[PDB]
Amino acid sequence: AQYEDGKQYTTLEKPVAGAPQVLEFFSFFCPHCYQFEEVLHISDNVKKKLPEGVKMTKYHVNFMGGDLGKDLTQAWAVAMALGVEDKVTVPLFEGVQKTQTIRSASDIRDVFINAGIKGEEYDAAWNSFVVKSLVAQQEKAAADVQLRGVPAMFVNGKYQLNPQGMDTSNMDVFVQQYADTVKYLSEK
Repeated sequence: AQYEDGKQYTTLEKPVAGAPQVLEFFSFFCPHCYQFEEVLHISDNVKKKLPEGVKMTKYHVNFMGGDLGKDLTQAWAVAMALGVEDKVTVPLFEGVQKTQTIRSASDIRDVFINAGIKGEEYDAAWNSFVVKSLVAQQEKAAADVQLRGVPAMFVNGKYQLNPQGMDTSNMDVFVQQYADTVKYLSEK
């Protein structure tokens, strides 16, 4: 076949009912995630090839960067609640991995302020129980698939992307292969 289990994807031994349709996990400490966001724009090209009426979900994970990594998961919860994902993703990545000017929760906060989110608005969100449950949601979803690595994509809680089984000669070709694979899995 052209798409084989164990090649462009793997199948979960233990399928996860009720799972989001297209589910992406990342960490701002994760170097391939940086590449995925900044250089390849994986999330974006996938979306463009999905049937519409499809929900696309992206969660942060705790298991990289210790205490700051957990701060980052709460911040990504705030970002989703306020709907400001598209305004903070790039400066959070570059603050963590490029300029390394993110060292504390207050530094994370500064990114949101600079991006035009208001102080009271951020701090209230940060402390809200709506954000607490979105943090819960992120963790539960990672727990469900025993996630130990990122970047990671899951389709219909049953298939997991395997980018190691695609070619990396050309970056654009990689993306289309990745995105086409998700769509195949989506229709499966």
